[PDB]
This record gives sequence, structure tokens and C-alpha cells, in this order.
Amino acid sequence: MKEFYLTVEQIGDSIFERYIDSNGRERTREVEYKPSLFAHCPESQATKYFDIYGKPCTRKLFANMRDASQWIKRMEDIGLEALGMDDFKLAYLSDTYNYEIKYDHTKIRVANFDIEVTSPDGFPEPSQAKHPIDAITHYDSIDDRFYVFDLLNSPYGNVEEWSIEIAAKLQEQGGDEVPSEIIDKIIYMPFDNEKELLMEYLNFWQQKTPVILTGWNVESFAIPYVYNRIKNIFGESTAKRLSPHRKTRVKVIENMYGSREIITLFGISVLDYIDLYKKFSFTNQPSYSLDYISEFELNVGKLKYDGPISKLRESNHQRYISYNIIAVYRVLQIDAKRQFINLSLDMGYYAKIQIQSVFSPIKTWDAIIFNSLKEQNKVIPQGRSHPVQPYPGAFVKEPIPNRYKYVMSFDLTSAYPSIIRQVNISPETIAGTFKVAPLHDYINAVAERPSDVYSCSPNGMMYYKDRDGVVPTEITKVFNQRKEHKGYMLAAQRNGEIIKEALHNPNLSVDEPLDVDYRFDFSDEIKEKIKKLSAKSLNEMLFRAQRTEVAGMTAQINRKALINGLAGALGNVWFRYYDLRNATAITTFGQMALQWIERKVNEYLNEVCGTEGEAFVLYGDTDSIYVSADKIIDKVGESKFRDTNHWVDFLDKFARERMEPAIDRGFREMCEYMNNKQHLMFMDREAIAGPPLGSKGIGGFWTGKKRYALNVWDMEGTRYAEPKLKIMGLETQKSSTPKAVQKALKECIRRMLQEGEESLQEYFKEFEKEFRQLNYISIASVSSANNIAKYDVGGFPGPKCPFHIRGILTYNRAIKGNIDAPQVVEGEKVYVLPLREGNPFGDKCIAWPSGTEITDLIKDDVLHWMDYTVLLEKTFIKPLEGFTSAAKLDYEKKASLFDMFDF
DNA sequence: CATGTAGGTAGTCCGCG
DNA sequence: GCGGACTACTTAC
Ligand SMILES: [Ca+2]
Ligand SMILES: [Ca+2]
Ligand SMILES: [Ca+2]
Ligand SMILES: [Ca+2]
Ligand SMILES: [Ca+2]
Ligand SMILES: [Ca+2]
Repeated sequence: MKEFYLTVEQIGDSIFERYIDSNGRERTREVEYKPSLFAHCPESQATKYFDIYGKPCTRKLFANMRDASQWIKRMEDIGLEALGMDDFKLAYLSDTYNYEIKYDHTKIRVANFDIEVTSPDGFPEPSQAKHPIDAITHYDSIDDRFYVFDLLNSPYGNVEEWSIEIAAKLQEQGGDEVPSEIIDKIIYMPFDNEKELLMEYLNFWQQKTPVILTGWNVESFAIPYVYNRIKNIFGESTAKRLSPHRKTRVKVIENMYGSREIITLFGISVLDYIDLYKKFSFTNQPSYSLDYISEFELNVGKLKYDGPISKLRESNHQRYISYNIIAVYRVLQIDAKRQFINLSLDMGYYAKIQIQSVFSPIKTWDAIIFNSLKEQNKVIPQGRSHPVQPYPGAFVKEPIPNRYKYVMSFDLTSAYPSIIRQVNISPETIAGTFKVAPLHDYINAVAERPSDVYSCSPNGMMYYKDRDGVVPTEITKVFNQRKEHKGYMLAAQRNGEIIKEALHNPNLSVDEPLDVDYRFDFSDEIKEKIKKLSAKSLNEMLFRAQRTEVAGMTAQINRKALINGLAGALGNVWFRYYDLRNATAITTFGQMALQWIERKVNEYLNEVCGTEGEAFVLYGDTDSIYVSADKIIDKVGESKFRDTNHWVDFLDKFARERMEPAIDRGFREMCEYMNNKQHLMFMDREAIAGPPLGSKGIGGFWTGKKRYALNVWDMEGTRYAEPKLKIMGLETQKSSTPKAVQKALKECIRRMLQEGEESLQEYFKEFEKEFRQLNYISIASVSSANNIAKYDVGGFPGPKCPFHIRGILTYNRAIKGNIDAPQVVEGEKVYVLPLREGNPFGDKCIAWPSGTEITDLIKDDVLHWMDYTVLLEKTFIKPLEGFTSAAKLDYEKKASLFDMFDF
């Protein structure tokens, strides 16, 4: 096989690399790497190295990496550019793997682990590590085994061995319900003292040294706890055995009363699954406990146990250990679904970076671009210092707040990257400037044509047309991968709707799910077979299709994020190719594009409807337009339609066969105007929205910029079995909004859009009557606990103290002295409830760590003093008032002359 | 050590015979 | 109590 790296580190003048050799064996090696950097030299000097602007360079080959670094400083002091890759391990990877890396994940040791630490005196701080580690579960991907390390004897209790037999039993039979598919994969190892456990864990670690290390919160808890605990018991050099190169760095972040730390283990790539999840999932959760996320992702129940976690080992060691095992498995289950490790490996090896550097788009792109330029013997520029400077972004249209009955939306495929490719925006493709007119003059095609030689953006920049830029070149590659995967995702989505339609008429038979590839639209033959399948087989197929869609979503959305990240990095001062001329060339072009195409669409629709000056585009944001299709429907007359699907078909066809071609013509004209390199503004129909035919539903509404709701029947070619709400910005989409209020607001919206005012009023009335019976957590608001200390004046709120921070302070006073109450952690999420006047907490609100029940000591009083009236008013009624006044209807029947009668 | 800007809601403060 | 500045939190792109 082809060789590929696992990890790379620079330590002094040595590169330390772990890799897979040609026989698929894991190897390690130390290399005294001899780096090169470069300097401009005179034209006369014949060379094979040129900078990206074609200026000749001379290679400086160094004896060691220290000399290279030293040289960079001397050049800085002289005042001359020091070119080349200054992150030497990227150069090493580039020299060592001068080819497209094909890696085999089965050779990569991916470790997933989690530890337990009984602590009777509060949270067990990793920096102090003063309590025994009494359980570790460590899953190894190469062995496919869960290695369980169980402490039987501790100063907090001596316990019996854990029973795998009881673990496998159903919880309703007193077992722990450890999933049956991992029972045979568990290797259980009890220990009579902690030192032997830890010694054996280290020996185990040596034999099975993680390459990728993950788990839930491992970076902020498990890893620093294990490191510091081993350090305190055996000494630091023993602790350093967690690094295959025996080197670590201890990052101490000053949390103030007290503190915590991150440990860097050289030769390992730590990918904390919480960080992967936050970067790659595109969710905004109110809690990030493993219980919450597992139930969200997997629909599995919360791990239930009686009493506090500090007493679980002593009271029920059996359950303690099972839950340690299960917690580790749940991360594997989430990853089986989401495939973030696979994505990390894909992206890492594509870029030729340390795998943990996928968290940094700047590092990722720096490596991609360096490797691309190196292949052509070109030399990358020195990184420079720049002051932070705000710059303009997208255009968002001010909508008229209203109900909007029939709406069709369109937007640009991969807008900013397409702009980069169309205009040819790169550091080395800049050809000059032109004198800019006001943007509106370009939008209305009255400004002079910027150039008939170069490709232009309305920010004043000109670019070469006849040569490739490294930015366009490399952004196109990732874009094309993105496009591939989104096709797979959308096919699986369409495939899923077919299955949902068939589930309306399941067959009474015993059969199996069809063996199909869900990434491709089902053939007619497959669809015929599906119409005869049973419910059981159909439901299994739907699950598989949805998993295929999620996998495709992970792959496409994050490659989208990567290329959009390249456009943004051009406006980040730490990016090697930072340049506001290029950043603003993109955003300014985008502003012109949206407003140009608004004009063109209004012109076109007026023409075909035989009218003049009517406004068809009602809204747009960055690269999208929203078109009122009311006059389109009225032209033919609603009477002509047989059902909802018929008018949907009609608008679908109208957009495809009439509008999109008019849009393409409009954009081709814009392209000629800017004399761009390549026409790539492809604005395809997104949503088709309206009320069901014959209903009193309003179809949709806008309250303002970035705030609207649409009843959608077709989305990017997916014709839904059941209409789906597209809601943006409204309170239903906000993690700060209480969970049950999101639900109730969404149902208010559904009724408004699908059923009408009377339906809304009926629901509003019921919810108002039943509000007070909802579970307290379900109606608590959520917020992030930032800068708590800043407003903490003697345990009381300082000036300008935010509401949520005030609630945290109230909480801290209420739990003072109580050692079991969980502390609010700086930066983390909290539930928040308002409190009636005169409450025993002595303030207007309370807040506690999210994803948890509030400690039993104060829970009773919180429940007793909750202010339901404030809560209903602020979280539900006030947002609903916004929706309904915008839509021009009432959530409560207004008084009128009719009130005089008895109906 | 290092993607971007645009934009709405709701909080505190402060003015207000 | 209500409604402007000033701003934290948060989401749409
Ligand atoms: Ca635990
Ligand atoms: Ca788009
Ligand atoms: Ca699209
Ligand atoms: Ca059937
Ligand atoms: Ca868009
Ligand atoms: Ca109490």
C-alpha cells in the first residue's frame, strides 16, 4: 500500500512522525529535518523558484529548524521578506508525502474513552486531581473492544466486581440494559488499588497508543485529570508516558477562583467530540451534556439513577460501571450517525495537516494552498501583521412586514466561492484597479463598463482572465466534492419521501428491506417493489435513507463551510493571503448581483404578466430572492387547480422553464458587464410555498429582515409527502427560547400558515389555559453564562448586570455552603426562570446549569415561586404578538358589536 | 495561537412636571 | 411605564 502519516510533531530540531508503512504496519521515526526558506534575489540569478508574483527567489537550505527560525528573525531585523512555509512540519509532510494521500482508516487507532471520579467535596478539578480515578472505559477501534478498568477499593468505598450478566438485563428487570451488540466486545479488568489500575492503564496505552483520541469533554476533563492524577501519584515523567514521544505542554487557563488547564500530548491528535459536534453539526443546543445530545441525536433515554453522582459508586457500583461503558458507546453511536471522525480524517489528509488542525480553516487553507503552489515550484509569501479593520458584507433587503400567500424563493449555488471563480479573485491574479461608480449605477447598468480587458468586481478591483489563480483553482476542487455529496444527500432525501408516501398503504406481508444505494434516486423497478413492502420493511428503509441523508449532509455542509471559510479568511488578519481588496471584491460583487437580479426578475415578471412597475421580489438576503407568486396564480385563477400539488407543479414548472432561464440571461449580461472570466451565477429555485388549496392558511409571513415563516411543499426538488415549515430567525429557531414554547409557537405558526386565524385562536386559548401545568425545565429560558465574575459584587449584581447573570448570582447565594450543588461554569449554558416578588431567594430570577434538574434543596422553592405570568408574557405572548401583527391577524378574538348577542 | 459581516430582540440605564 | 441609547446574545447569510 501507499504510506501515509498518522501524526507529526516538531520538537527542537527533530520532526517526530508516526506513520503507516508500505506493509500497513504502524511505525515511528525521528527526523532531523532540514528545512528551506526563500528570499528575493536579482533577475540575473537563474533559479527554479519564483514567488507567486513571478519574482525570482533563491532557496536557503538550513542545517536545522532552529537556524531557519533564527534567520526569519534576522531578516525581520534587516527589513526583508522571508518567504516559504514557516510551519516546518507542514513542509515535512509536503516533502514526505508528495502525492495525493490515500489513507486506510482501519490502520488508524481511534480511541474513545471516559473516566469516573467519585468526589464527595464538589466537582473533581483536573488541575488538582486530588481524588481517585475509580473507572475508565476505553474503546479501541482496531480491536473493536471496550477495555474497562474498575477500581474495587477506594477511600470512598470498597465494592464488588461488576456483573456483565446483570448489565445485559433489561432495566425493568433490575439490569443496566448495556446494549446487546457490545456485551461480547467488553474486556473487564477489576483492580484492588488505584496504582495498579493506573500502571496497567499506562502499559495498555503503550501497546495501544491512540492516534486519534476522542470522547465527550476529554480535553477539559478526562485527559487533564488522568495526566495530573498519574503525575501526583507517580511523578511527571510517568505522566509523560501518555505521549508516545514523552513530551507534553500544560496550558493553564486563568479561570479565577479557581483555575483549569489543557494538556497537549505530543504525538496524539485529540479531537474532543464536543468540539467536533459544535463545529460540524450546525445545531445550537441549549445543553451539551452527553445525555441531552445522545437523546437529541439517537432518541435514547437519559441514563437514570437514584441519588447524586458522588454516591452512585457506593450505593450502586453495578450501575456506575455500566453507565461508564454506555457513555463511551453513545459517542460511538453519535459518530456512526454523524461521521465527524471520517470527515476529520478526509479533510486532514486532503490538506496535509495535523488532523486536529481541521478545527482551523486558516491552517487548513494555508496547507492546501502551500502544497498547490509548491507543486509548481512557486514560493509562498511571508505572513504579515495587519491591524483589524471592519469591512462591508452582504446586502439584505427591507421587507414590508406582512402575510405573503404564494412565494417562490431562489438563491445562488455556493455564492461566494462561485464569485471567486467567476471573477478570478486570488492574491496573484490582481491586474489593477478602475475608478468606481456608485453601486446603484452598476445595479442599474448606467455606470461605464469597468474594463474590456480584465475581469472586475464593483469594488474597483480588476483581475487577469487568461490565467488561473490558486484560490479559484483550489476552491473549485473542494466545491466539486461538496457538489457530489449534496447530490447524494438530496437523492436520499427524495428517496425518503417516496418511502413515506408508500407508508400510507403498507402491505400485510413478511418481507425484507430492499438492498439499495440510497445515494441515487430509486429506479422505477425499486419504486414498484416498495409499493408492495410491509410497514416493518418500509420503516427500516426510511431509517437507512435518513442515515444516508445525514451522512451526505455532514460531508456536503462542512465542505461548504470550508470554501465559504476561504472567502472569510481573506478578511482575517492572520491569514497569509489576507487582503481586503479581495474580501470586498467578493462581498461587493454579491451585493450587486442580488440587486441586479432583483431588478431583472421584476422586469421579467411584469412583462409576462402584462403589467408594469409591480414589485414581485419581496425580500432577499445576500444571494437569495423571495418572489411573491400571487399574480402568477391569479393570472390563471385558483379555480383551475385540482389540488395543492397541481398549483405546486405549475409553479415548479414556471420557475424551471420560464424564470430560471430569464435569471440566467440576466446574470450572463452582468458577467459581460464585469467582463468576468466565467459565468457561474446559478440561481436555482429553493422553495415553493403557499397555503393548502381551499384552506384559510396565509401561506407565509415576514416580520422583518431575517425573520419569516413559509409553508413549503417543494424544497430544492424534494416534493414533500407532507408540507414542511421553513422558519428563519423567529423564536422557534432560537436556543434561548424555552423548549415547550418553541413547540407551541411553531404550532401557532403552522396553524396560521395552513389553517387560518380561527385555528390559531383555538390553540392559543388552550395553551394559555394549560401553560402552568408544563414541566419547569420545558418552560425555562436558556442563556450562555459569560463574564459572571465581572458583575459579581459580594455575591450580588453589579451595575448593568444581565438578567441571566443575575439569576446565576441568585443561585450561588442559595447554594452557598452546600457542597453537592453543581457550580455554574463560566461560558456554559444555563436555564433561567423569573421569580415572583417576595421569594426567599431575594431576587427577580434564578439560573442553573442547563441539561440538568435544579438541585433538590432549592428545587421545591423554585417551583413554588416561579413567575408563570412573566414567563408566558415574555417567552410566548410577546413573540406571538410580533408574528400576528406582522401577518395582520389576531391570536385573541377582538371585542366587537357582536359581543352584544348570545352565540 | 487565528473564516467573514448583517441584523433582530430584549436586557439595563436613564429621562420624564 | 414607556421608549430611546447602548449592548449581550444569537442567528441568517
Ligand atoms: Ca460519568
Ligand atoms: Ca446560496
Ligand atoms: Ca440551491
Ligand atoms: Ca403498498
Ligand atoms: Ca442563501
Ligand atoms: Ca427550599
